[PDB]
Amino acid sequence: EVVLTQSPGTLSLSPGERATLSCRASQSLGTNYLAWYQHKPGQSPRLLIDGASTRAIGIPDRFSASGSGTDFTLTVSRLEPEDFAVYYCQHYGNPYTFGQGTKLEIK
Amino acid sequence: VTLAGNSSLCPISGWAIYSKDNGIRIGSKGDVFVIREPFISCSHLECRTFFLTQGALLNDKHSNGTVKDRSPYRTLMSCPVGEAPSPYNSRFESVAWSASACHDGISWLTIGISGPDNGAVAVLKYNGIITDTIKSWRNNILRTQESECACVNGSCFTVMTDGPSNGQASYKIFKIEKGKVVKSVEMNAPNYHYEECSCYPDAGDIMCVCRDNWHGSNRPWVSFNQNLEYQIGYICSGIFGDNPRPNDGTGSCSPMPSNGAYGVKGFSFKYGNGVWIGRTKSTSSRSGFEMIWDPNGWTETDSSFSVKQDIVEITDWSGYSGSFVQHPELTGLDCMRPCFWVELIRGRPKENTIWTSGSSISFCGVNSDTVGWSWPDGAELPFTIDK
Amino acid sequence: VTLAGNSSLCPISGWAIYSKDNGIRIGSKGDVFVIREPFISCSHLECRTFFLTQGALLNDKHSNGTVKDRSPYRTLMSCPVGEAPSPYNSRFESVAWSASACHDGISWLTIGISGPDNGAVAVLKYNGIITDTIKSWRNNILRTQESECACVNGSCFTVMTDGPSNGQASYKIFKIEKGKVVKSVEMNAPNYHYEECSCYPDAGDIMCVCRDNWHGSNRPWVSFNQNLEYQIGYICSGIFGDNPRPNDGTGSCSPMPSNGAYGVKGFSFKYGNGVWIGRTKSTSSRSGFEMIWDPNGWTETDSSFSVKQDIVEITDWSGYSGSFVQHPELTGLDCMRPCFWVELIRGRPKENTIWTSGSSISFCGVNSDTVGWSWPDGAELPFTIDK
Amino acid sequence: VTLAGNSSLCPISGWAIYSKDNGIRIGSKGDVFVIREPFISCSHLECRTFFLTQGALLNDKHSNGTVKDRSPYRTLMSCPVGEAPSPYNSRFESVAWSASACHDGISWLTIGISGPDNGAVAVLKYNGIITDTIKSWRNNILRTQESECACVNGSCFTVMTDGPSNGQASYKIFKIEKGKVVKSVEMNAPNYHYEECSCYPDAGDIMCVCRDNWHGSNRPWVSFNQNLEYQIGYICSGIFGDNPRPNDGTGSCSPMPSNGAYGVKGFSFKYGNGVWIGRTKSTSSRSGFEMIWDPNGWTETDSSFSVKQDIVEITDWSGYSGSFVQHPELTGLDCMRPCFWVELIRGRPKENTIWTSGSSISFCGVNSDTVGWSWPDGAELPFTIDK
Amino acid sequence: VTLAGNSSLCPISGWAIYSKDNGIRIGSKGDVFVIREPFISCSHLECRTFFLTQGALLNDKHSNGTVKDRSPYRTLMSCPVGEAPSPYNSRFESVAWSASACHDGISWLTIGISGPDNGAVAVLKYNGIITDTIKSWRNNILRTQESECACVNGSCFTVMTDGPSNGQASYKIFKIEKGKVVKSVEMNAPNYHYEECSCYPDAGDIMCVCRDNWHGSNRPWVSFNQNLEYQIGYICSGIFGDNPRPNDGTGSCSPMPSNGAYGVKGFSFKYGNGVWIGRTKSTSSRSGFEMIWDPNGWTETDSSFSVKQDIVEITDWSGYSGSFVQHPELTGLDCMRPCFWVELIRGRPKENTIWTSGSSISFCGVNSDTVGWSWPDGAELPFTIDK
Amino acid sequence: EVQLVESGGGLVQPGGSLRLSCAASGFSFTTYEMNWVRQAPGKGLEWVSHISSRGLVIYYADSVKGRFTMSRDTAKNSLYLQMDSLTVADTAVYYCARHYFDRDWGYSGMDLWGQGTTVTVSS
Amino acid sequence: EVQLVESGGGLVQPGGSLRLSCAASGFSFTTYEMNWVRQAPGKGLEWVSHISSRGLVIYYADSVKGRFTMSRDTAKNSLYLQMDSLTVADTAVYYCARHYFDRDWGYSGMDLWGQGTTVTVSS
Ligand SMILES: *[C@@H]1O[C@H](CO)[C@@H](O)[C@H](O)[C@H]1NC(C)=O
Ligand SMILES: *[C@@H]1O[C@H](CO)[C@@H](O)[C@H](O)[C@H]1NC(C)=O
Ligand SMILES: *[C@@H]1O[C@H](CO)[C@@H](O)[C@H](O)[C@H]1NC(C)=O
Ligand SMILES: *[C@@H]1O[C@H](CO)[C@@H](O)[C@H](O)[C@H]1NC(C)=O
Ligand SMILES: *[C@@H]1O[C@H](CO)[C@@H](O)[C@H](O)[C@H]1NC(C)=O
Ligand SMILES: *[C@@H]1O[C@H](CO)[C@@H](O)[C@H](O)[C@H]1NC(C)=O
Ligand SMILES: *[C@@H]1O[C@H](CO)[C@@H](O)[C@H](O)[C@H]1NC(C)=O
Ligand SMILES: *[C@@H]1O[C@H](CO)[C@@H](O)[C@H](O)[C@H]1NC(C)=O
Ligand SMILES: [Ca+2]
Ligand SMILES: [Ca+2]
Ligand SMILES: [Ca+2]
Ligand SMILES: [Ca+2]
Ligand SMILES: [Ca+2]
Ligand SMILES: [Ca+2]
Repeated sequence: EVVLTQSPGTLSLSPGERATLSCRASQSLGTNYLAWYQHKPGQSPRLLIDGASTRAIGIPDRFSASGSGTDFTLTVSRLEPEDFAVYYCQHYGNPYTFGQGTKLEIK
Repeated sequence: VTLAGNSSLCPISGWAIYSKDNGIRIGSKGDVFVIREPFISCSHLECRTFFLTQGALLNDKHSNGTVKDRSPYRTLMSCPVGEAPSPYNSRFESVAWSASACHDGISWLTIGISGPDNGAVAVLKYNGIITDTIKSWRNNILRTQESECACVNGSCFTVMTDGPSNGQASYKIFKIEKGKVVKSVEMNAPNYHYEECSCYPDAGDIMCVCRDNWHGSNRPWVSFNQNLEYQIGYICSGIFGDNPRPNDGTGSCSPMPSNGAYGVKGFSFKYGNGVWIGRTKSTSSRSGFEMIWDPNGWTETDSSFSVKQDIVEITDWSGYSGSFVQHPELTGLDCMRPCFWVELIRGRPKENTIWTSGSSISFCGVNSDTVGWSWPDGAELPFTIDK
Repeated sequence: VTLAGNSSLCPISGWAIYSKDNGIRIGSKGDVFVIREPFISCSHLECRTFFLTQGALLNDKHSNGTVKDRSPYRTLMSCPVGEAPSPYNSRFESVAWSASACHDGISWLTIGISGPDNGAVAVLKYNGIITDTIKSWRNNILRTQESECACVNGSCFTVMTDGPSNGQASYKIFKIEKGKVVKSVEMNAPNYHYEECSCYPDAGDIMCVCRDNWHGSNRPWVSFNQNLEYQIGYICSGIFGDNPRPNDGTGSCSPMPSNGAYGVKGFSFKYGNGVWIGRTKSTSSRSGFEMIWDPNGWTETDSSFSVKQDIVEITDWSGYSGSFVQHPELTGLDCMRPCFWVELIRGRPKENTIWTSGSSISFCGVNSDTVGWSWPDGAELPFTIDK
Repeated sequence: VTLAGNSSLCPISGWAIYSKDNGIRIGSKGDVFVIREPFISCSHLECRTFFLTQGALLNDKHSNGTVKDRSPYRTLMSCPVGEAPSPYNSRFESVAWSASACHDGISWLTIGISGPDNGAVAVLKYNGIITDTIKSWRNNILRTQESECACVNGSCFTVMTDGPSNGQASYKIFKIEKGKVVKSVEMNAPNYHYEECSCYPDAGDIMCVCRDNWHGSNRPWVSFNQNLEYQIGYICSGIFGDNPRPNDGTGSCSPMPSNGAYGVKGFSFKYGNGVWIGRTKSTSSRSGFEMIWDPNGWTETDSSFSVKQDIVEITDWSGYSGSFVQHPELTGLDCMRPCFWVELIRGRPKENTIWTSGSSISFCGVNSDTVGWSWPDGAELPFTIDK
Repeated sequence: VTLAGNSSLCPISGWAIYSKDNGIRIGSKGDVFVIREPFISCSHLECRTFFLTQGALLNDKHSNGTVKDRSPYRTLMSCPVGEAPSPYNSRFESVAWSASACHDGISWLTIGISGPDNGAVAVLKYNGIITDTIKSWRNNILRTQESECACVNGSCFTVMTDGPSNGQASYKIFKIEKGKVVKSVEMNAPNYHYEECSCYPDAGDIMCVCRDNWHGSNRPWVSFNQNLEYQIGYICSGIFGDNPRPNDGTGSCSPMPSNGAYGVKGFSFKYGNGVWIGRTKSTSSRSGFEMIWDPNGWTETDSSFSVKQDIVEITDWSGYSGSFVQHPELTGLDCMRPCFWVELIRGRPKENTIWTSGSSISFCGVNSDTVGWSWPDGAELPFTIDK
Repeated sequence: EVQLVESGGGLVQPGGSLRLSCAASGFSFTTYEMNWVRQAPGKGLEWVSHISSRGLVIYYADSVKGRFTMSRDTAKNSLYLQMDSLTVADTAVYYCARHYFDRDWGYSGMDLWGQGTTVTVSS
Repeated sequence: EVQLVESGGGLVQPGGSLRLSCAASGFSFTTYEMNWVRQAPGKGLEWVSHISSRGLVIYYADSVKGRFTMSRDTAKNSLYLQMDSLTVADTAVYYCARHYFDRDWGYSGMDLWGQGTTVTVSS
């Protein structure tokens, strides 16, 4: 089994600076199959990053992601009032797990 | 009269560029299909480019989400080589999301797979008339070469796969005469994986170099005669041809497990104990392309080669590649000429567009002087529809 | 090489997809006609798709209000099968708002009806040369098959209608040889209604399955020989083929009155006492399509069938359908191969657009394994011109 | 090989519509030429539409001010009949602002006039090869038929004009064999005016009905044999064919002066003493079109006819019209079939656009039943480029 | 049927316009290639226009910066003469940024140069099949005619250059038979410069008039027989043909150094001691075009000519020009007909656009009466993409 | 124009049974793989089960294995989930999600979701 | 472009006669069906008569049957209505309307109208 640990349990910032969220894999992942989801309360989750490096269709240029091996990073250069939600990292290769999430709220 | 196949591959030293369609550069303004998986197959009079359209034109709203391979709108068409695929100069061949096609010297044989994943059916057309069908025997995704099938002596041969894409599957060789499947055997290849084979005739036999998508970073091959009596193995050259692949080192004749559990369709030509390996320049992504000549790379596990020729640069996108031949009844020579094509994928997964498509370039092997350069796709992305 | 026609229909177990043009998906950006009522007719060398253009291109301001069937701008054209109808790859055939066409083995015969409602005239062209004309004999809307006519032995046969669309009309069978109408009889069919017949040859005779637009939710048929000596009736099968139709129950050999006073053009193939019924999946709207095999559905009224094959899903739009055959001089076989096409209407009367158009798919019957799927139109509406 | 030569015209009763291209309706979105002065000429295998492009596409900024007839950018092209003239389906013929073309049964003869007004030169091409040139002999605007020339027995005949457009000019008849002008005579026709003749063969002689642009509201004619031995006169029917013209009354066989000092290209067919007159419906503007049958209108000056057939409504624009024939080696019949075409001008001088163009319709005479209707242009103006 | 070419040039007095494509006027709205350096080569059945595309369409964002001559996206294509080059009517020939092509009476020979500047390789295709390659022998920019090569008796001859563009280079004559280079000699021409030769056959020998890009404002020529036994020199007329050039004065048979260190591709026809000189009207820029007939201009320095014919006016842009011939097996004559084409460059280096392109006009020499006019490009710049 | 609508959630006592139904529109199940994802109140998303486009159920979560049953009806385009022997830890909100297996590039990632249905257990 | 214009309206005494004329432009009567619709002051629209594109008069209203006569001239593109023995209940405003019979889908519905002419009866 492979557990994904998102280092910031909660993260508070102001509307307009860089936000870096991170996931650490317990075991290296030979599959490059790791995705990022944005979950706003009262709404269905939305796919932001697929393949750990590529924005989905319709996701703005504001988000970006990168990573290698066990380290994965999601960066928002300029936050917005609607950019505050819970962020999940998912490994959809074997074994199938989600991360625990991280909440972004206005400071 | 049908094509005999008794001739051996011609002696080569290098590859001279044959065609370039500039499909995506033209498709910015013109009405050009969103295609993928092109391949070139030659008759006894001409050579044509076969492609699998997405059912939509390029830079259009119906090209949104064309990264997907299986849809009821994909069709197999063909245009003359070196021309951009447009609805106004393309010939419709079959309805398919997986296909192959070849010419026996009399009429075109077209194989087109369509249908649900657990019930896909291959529809065999000969001269545009449906002649036979092959139904999936494992009720998994049935798939075929994506390149030309091989006729020797009026009989075209093809290889199909049905089963898991990350494990042991079922592999069949089909012998087709005038659209009828006259003979077929199921290969007994445990611990092997064959996908998207690129087959060529050589000395009256057929040679296929396929893609190992399960646990191999080198390429498997299968050779058989007209009785479908086959031999299996892997290319022992330490210059791995698959992608992703490890760095060059000591190679192996069994599958290479390291960094091997995916791949890309490729090819290779066997010259005695040597091999002409066509592979991407980067070991992690489909960028670049080169042709390697390992004089002992079919049976020796060294990592030392003799000649490189550059086709695209590590900075430019590449994609699938495959092999075709020009029969002596076309070229007029006394030997079968080896050629190959490369697909240059632009769009998603890697780029921030809504579509994915690919143009193509093709080279033919010559015994005279040649040069290595970079012939990239040249399209400037994103397009208008992405804004 | 005039067709022999003494051959009988081939034995079949299913239908394999033959073509798909993706006209409306391509026509979003490309220059593709606003067509409707396509049909496929095969010569002894090729098969062509005939369509009735509206005189305008798709996604253009002249496609405004193209729900109307009769205008002085409609023309009959033809393109090779499986290709989108565009002005750059289509051949002009006739000026018509109602048409049919077929090939006798030497030259194409084209029938095209145009003119006022009370004076429409059918212009018969043979090899592109006007040879004869037929004028309306009941000074009501004169109309013809909208599918291929049938030649047996060098003589093509067609059925035309003239009279009320909600009552008794006048029905004529025409025997045409090289563009001349050599013989015609007027059918004595009281309490019957025939519109938009789909005729095929079988064992030297002609068999037409038509649309009852007055009082029949099942389909009427007429069979005749080369002397125009005819028989009339209805398809007894309790599996009704018209649309709108009631739910399946006990059927009739005479008009079925319940929920029957409209229809859609369809077809059926007679195999002894059985029948292959092609019908939409929904009983109220033109959505879906399936092929039913009732082993005793030509004479028995049971409601019980043997095989279904799915063509389109009840959630996807469908439209007219018709039957064509591939003669043994084309396929090389010894039987007449039954095939069929379906029209997939997109646009008004049920979508919120300014235009209506239709693409097509076509299937051919085979004796090998086949699969049922859904091959829908796939167009994303509304277009730009609707905004 | 050679064509016609003894065949008189066919007995006829009406006209059945042959073709309709819908050029301007299609050209709103598609890439269609800005043409004018189309004409139809038939070979022994097909019929083609020849047109004079303005060098620009329709609904484009280069179509600004295309009301002008003489520019160095006009070219003569041809497309198959009934198809919209586009750069992707048209064949280039000659560089010309005045042209005519016809087929001798072996190869196409093309005449194209270009150059300055006082030095225009006609370039005669045969099978695409320049064979001869004719230079202006009065150093005024040299002009030719704008319709097909006539071959009888391998020799094509044409009529050219050079001189004032409001006074006495110079008229020449040319006999051309395989691109060489083998004989020519200059007509001695004082007080006559011939422009834009429409010539057809009849019983081994040639008959031309031309346009009187100086002082005549009826039409002049010239008939000659293969020796260029000619006769001249006017059509003495009281049903005037020119436009503008007075109201119908007592006609005459000498130039009709009243309201006659302009015109439009037209035609007429001589049947003994009768005549089939093709003329616009309005006497002041080019609106409408009808075919009149005056059983004694070639020699008697009455104003009473026998039959009218309506072609276009008086509320719809029309334009030039001309006559072509289908030789017995094309139709297979035993007599020469008379046909005609009409040009439907849309744009300036009468609509508030920047361009002028014209589509075409064409009819062929038959001995069976026919109907009169209106087949107008159908284009919705103004276009986008006019806004 | 191979062209024996024992024939001498036909007697002529002027030039009659043959074709005009209106590529840039049409390409404003239509999908027309960004081409440059067109040329016309005739087979024994037709004449085709060969052009070097930039890989992009006109009025598109990929036409940005198409002033550059060498890129991996340029390809050699061909369309029928007089038609605008579009992806929907063009035939792909080779991948090249420098090219030439000609027809031996059996199949087309195509030469296409591509690759890096210090390693460019010419790929020789015969009937679409790669037959031979020629590699750069000075590792400088290898370049060829940009016009048709010349076959006499089944052997096509071409001239290639490799070396400095402002100094002494290396000049080779190649004799090619069915795609194989059977013989080649390297010209010993010190203090000479040959670029972009325009060669024509005359009395069984080959005559090439080239461009001196180093120190000559007149044009050099080389004549050789089938043994590649050559003669070299310059044109001695005081009517200089290069551009830029000095004013007309006393000329020289050795390089004219004054104002001569650049040039433009041109041509000339030798008639005994006379010469037909085709040159631009302005001595400083590529504007205008005229044909000069100097009855003693091949051997005498005088600046006095006999006839001028105007092609384009000094206010309209012109560009490259070259010569082609129509063999007696095409025209049917007993002599070799001289023709020529002119390229009309629009866009940068002298207009404020992002692209450069060129349309073409072509003339053929006749012995009858002709006229001089101006047939300019006619395009209205800048386009939409420049805004 | 593609839609997935879950239904079936409600209040059920411990140890009971329930069955959800996700109706899909605009696409066919014979091409895309489907998933059941649950979010407990106060916890993150959890992957319950994953079924192929070939009809093979690839994945069950460890906690629910042996108790839940996932099935589908392709002729109806419906995805089902039978829960049996429900416990108090099964209180959550359930989503039916859709992703794709590409023959060349591989798996894709859950692209399309519904709002989901709440399943709660009391007493 | 397409236009319908009525004419002929006026003050007429009871028991008189009148005849309206609707001139149409941009389309031909040989393809579309035409209608006379009247609106009384204080009442809704009423369908007076309906004529085919074949020249057959399909419908008359019950009140006007036997008194009104509807005809057309296709060469002129004109639609006519002769009213005879007018009563006080015939005071209304009249429209000529146009609809279509599609060979496949059927009747269409009155798409194009004019402003109409007022017919009033006094004393
Ligand atoms: C692409 O698809 C998404 C829906 O999946 C849609 O939101 C977007 O509008 C589309 N974009 C284009 C360019 O059509
Ligand atoms: C090749 O084909 C011919 C004709 O079918 C046949 O006679 C011959 O045996 C074939 N060659 C082999 C080795 O099978
Ligand atoms: C369609 O035609 C109508 C007239 O019925 C016009 O009002 C409408 O604006 C036109 N629409 C378009 C999109 O061309
Ligand atoms: C069959 O064809 C020939 C030629 O058309 C004709 O003579 C004969 O009457 C036909 N036979 C039948 C069965 O009518
Ligand atoms: C037409 O040309 C005139 C100048 O002759 C120009 O002012 C006008 O803007 C042009 N119109 C268009 C649409 O180009
Ligand atoms: C008609 O053609 C023949 C050649 O076939 C030729 O000899 C003759 O001069 C021509 N003219 C006539 C009708 O005499
Ligand atoms: C043309 O190219 C330049 C870069 O050389 C770029 O800045 C500009 O945006 C391009 N312009 C157009 C119109 O594409
Ligand atoms: C012409 O070609 C022939 C071969 O066909 C060759 O032998 C001959 O030498 C060539 N011409 C001359 C006169 O050299
Ligand atoms: Ca691998
Ligand atoms: Ca080695
Ligand atoms: Ca019915
Ligand atoms: Ca009379
Ligand atoms: Ca110079
Ligand atoms: Ca001189």
